[PDB]
Amino acid sequence: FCGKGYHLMSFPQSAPHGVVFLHVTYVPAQEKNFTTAPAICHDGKAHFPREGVFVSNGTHWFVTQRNFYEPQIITTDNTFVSGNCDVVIGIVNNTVYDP
Amino acid sequence: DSTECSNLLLQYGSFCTQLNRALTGIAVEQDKNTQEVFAQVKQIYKTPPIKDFGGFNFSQILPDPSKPSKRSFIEDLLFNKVTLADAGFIKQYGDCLGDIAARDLICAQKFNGLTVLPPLLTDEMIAQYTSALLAGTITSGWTFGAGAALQIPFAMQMAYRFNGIGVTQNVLYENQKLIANQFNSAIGKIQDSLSSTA
Amino acid sequence: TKCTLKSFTVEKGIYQTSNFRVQPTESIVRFPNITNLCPFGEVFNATRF
Amino acid sequence: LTGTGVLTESNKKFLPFQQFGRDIADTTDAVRDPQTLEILDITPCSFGGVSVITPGTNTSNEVAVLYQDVNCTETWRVYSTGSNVFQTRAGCLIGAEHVNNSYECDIPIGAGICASYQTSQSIIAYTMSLGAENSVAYSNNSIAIPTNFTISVTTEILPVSMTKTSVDCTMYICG
Ligand SMILES: *[C@@H]1O[C@H](CO)[C@@H](O[C@@H]2O[C@H](CO)[C@@H](O)[C@H](O)[C@H]2NC(C)=O)[C@H](O)[C@H]1NC(C)=O
Ligand SMILES: *[C@@H]1O[C@H](CO)[C@@H](O[C@@H]2O[C@H](CO)[C@@H](O)[C@H](O)[C@H]2NC(C)=O)[C@H](O)[C@H]1NC(C)=O
Ligand SMILES: *[C@@H]1O[C@H](CO)[C@@H](O[C@@H]2O[C@H](CO)[C@@H](O)[C@H](O)[C@H]2NC(C)=O)[C@H](O)[C@H]1NC(C)=O
Ligand SMILES: *[C@@H]1O[C@H](CO)[C@@H](O[C@@H]2O[C@H](CO)[C@@H](O)[C@H](O)[C@H]2NC(C)=O)[C@H](O)[C@H]1NC(C)=O
Ligand SMILES: CCCCCCCCCCCCCCCCCC(=O)O
Ligand SMILES: *[C@@H]1O[C@H](CO)[C@@H](O)[C@H](O)[C@H]1NC(C)=O
Ligand SMILES: *[C@@H]1O[C@H](CO)[C@@H](O)[C@H](O)[C@H]1NC(C)=O
Ligand SMILES: *[C@@H]1O[C@H](CO)[C@@H](O)[C@H](O)[C@H]1NC(C)=O
Ligand SMILES: *[C@@H]1O[C@H](CO)[C@@H](O)[C@H](O)[C@H]1NC(C)=O
Ligand SMILES: *[C@@H]1O[C@H](CO)[C@@H](O)[C@H](O)[C@H]1NC(C)=O
Ligand SMILES: *[C@@H]1O[C@H](CO)[C@@H](O)[C@H](O)[C@H]1NC(C)=O
Ligand SMILES: *[C@@H]1O[C@H](CO)[C@@H](O)[C@H](O)[C@H]1NC(C)=O
Repeated sequence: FCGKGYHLMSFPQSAPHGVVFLHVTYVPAQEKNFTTAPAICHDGKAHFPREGVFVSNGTHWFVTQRNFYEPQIITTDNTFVSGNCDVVIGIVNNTVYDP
Repeated sequence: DSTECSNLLLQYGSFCTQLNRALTGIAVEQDKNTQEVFAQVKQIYKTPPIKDFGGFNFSQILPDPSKPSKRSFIEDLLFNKVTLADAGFIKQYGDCLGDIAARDLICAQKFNGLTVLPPLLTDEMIAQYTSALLAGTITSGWTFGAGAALQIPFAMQMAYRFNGIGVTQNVLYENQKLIANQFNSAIGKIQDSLSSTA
Repeated sequence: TKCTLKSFTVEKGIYQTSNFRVQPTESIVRFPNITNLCPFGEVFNATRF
Repeated sequence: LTGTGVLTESNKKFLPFQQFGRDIADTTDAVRDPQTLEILDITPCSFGGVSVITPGTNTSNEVAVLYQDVNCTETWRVYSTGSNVFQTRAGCLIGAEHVNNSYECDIPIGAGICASYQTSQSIIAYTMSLGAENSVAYSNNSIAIPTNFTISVTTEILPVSMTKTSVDCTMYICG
């Protein structure tokens, strides 16, 4: 509706018998393939990310925001638990650091 | 086919020029409408040969290769439910000749100056655009509409959507099979509603 | 304007009336200065048609 | 009864008191020959749309003609035949050469055919390209996360007003 991409702001400009909008948008540019998981088992309990997504740089797992790669350590303050992990599909074992 | 009437019409004036201007504007507007609706993505995305979408079945909205026009199963029904006139824009003088004009309506419309122009986009090409959109929204989600497509597992995409409607992403994972079965049954119900008589 | 609206009352606003007319004052005629009279007699009053 | 058209044998059967025949409109679509007592079908001779494909004429004076309702693949109903003939679902295209390549639409001929001026320049007819092909490396255990962003500014032009007009109807009609 307001330009192509994630809209930040717009600036109106006047033209004869019309108007012109300058749609400022946020377009992600460089993407990297990653390995992901919907959750992780820590002590038989499934951990899901709150406002984030799990990714792996290889031998280690992190959690980051979807629209930008800002990897972070997985912690209880950064994830929420819901039940065991015999029902989820694609879950992977890992440690959840407790600050 | 009258010289006298034509030479009189030349005097009566040129209103037919503006009539044709209006009709041409209408036709160009129709082409623009089709482009605006379907041609929202220039990158044509192909569905991956592997179809592990977390149990979701999109084999009934995605194209079927074994047809002259690569079209889905729920588009063939729609096409067969709307009956265009002659489904063709070439009616030769020979076919209309021989007392078939008063019988066929198109021949009558065409002996009297009225013609139907063909659209700039074929049905197969529109289907290609739609298939690209489906592949993009399946493999990448809503990212392909903001720039370059970013692959994501379908289950996690649905989890993001659930978070969008104010439902925790755990609900989807803990009930993935049930949701997939519901979706597949609902997509079969559309076929029943369309392949039936209505 | 009142005649145009076919009413004796005009609500507040701005209305477009007839373009500015100027009525002509004179009435001229310009024919070639010819004094000879057409051959009516030779055409209508001639023997031997 | 004067007229203009093609005359052909007809399967229509006319009663003794019937001489002419008419169609949905008021138009003599049939007639009986007084000398031979045989029915004839009158068909208008003019039939088929004609469309002209031309560049600006400040760039080139050669054009291509699209004859709708003509199937050259079958004395075609054309004004002038040419060396380059291409058949399209819209109709026969004359004056343009088919190229197997696909570009963006410069001139929207019809179904999926667009013309252009290229290359000794000449007119070409090609199937329009929907866009670049692409494939998403989808997997159940793979995601793509942007590592950088681009700030893009785009312009959207929207008409807001139209010229206001007033007519003095007694100065246009009468003066
Ligand atoms: C991840 O951890 C789970 C346990 O939290 C593992 O599942 C157990 O594996 C042991 C050893 O094979 C079995 O004796 C248990 O019966 C399993 N329990 C359940 C609930 O599955 C699982 O194997 C681990 N994943 C990997 C890849 O090693
Ligand atoms: C994946 O990330 C881990 C970090 O979690 C990387 O291991 C670290 O590498 C840095 C750079 O040399 C070291 O300073 C750290 O000490 C390493 N971690 C630890 C715990 O010591 C790892 O190299 C990354 N792998 C890839 C393929 O990028
Ligand atoms: C998606 O649904 C279609 C139909 O709803 C499934 O197609 C069926 O496939 C089986 C063989 O596995 C056939 O016996 C049926 O006759 C098919 N039904 C059709 C074509 O209507 C398809 O298998 C489903 N996809 C998956 C992955 O199971
Ligand atoms: C929630 O709704 C689902 C269906 O929408 C229920 O699943 C059905 O359960 C009945 C038995 O109660 C089965 O016969 C059906 O086959 C199930 N349908 C599907 C699609 O799986 C479910 O039981 C309901 N309750 C809960 C707690 O989930
Ligand atoms: C003799 C050649 C004169 C030609 C002048 C140009 C024609 C102008 C019209 C003149 C028509 C005259 C016809 C007679 C007028 C009526 C007389 C009558 O009714 O008694
Ligand atoms: C991800 O990997 C596939 C092949 O596995 C490759 O074709 C694709 O370009 C990669 N994507 C990115 C963003 O590097
Ligand atoms: C993903 O698919 C592969 C096969 O391509 C399968 O081996 C694997 O178990 C699947 N993993 C998940 C989490 O679905
Ligand atoms: C011309 O008219 C006069 C009277 O107006 C008449 O006496 C004379 O005979 C006419 N000329 C001829 C040739 O008849
Ligand atoms: C004259 O017309 C009749 C039909 O009215 C026809 O049968 C006959 O053959 C015609 N004769 C000639 C010589 O044309
Ligand atoms: C259009 O015509 C003008 C006037 O003759 C000329 O200067 C200009 O070069 C022409 N443009 C093209 C593209 O030929
Ligand atoms: C044109 O006629 C040929 C046969 O001469 C036929 O095979 C082809 O389908 C026709 N094409 C169209 C567009 O009518
Ligand atoms: C173009 O395609 C036609 C068939 O449609 C073929 O006969 C011709 O050789 C092709 N030419 C090139 C240059 O590919």
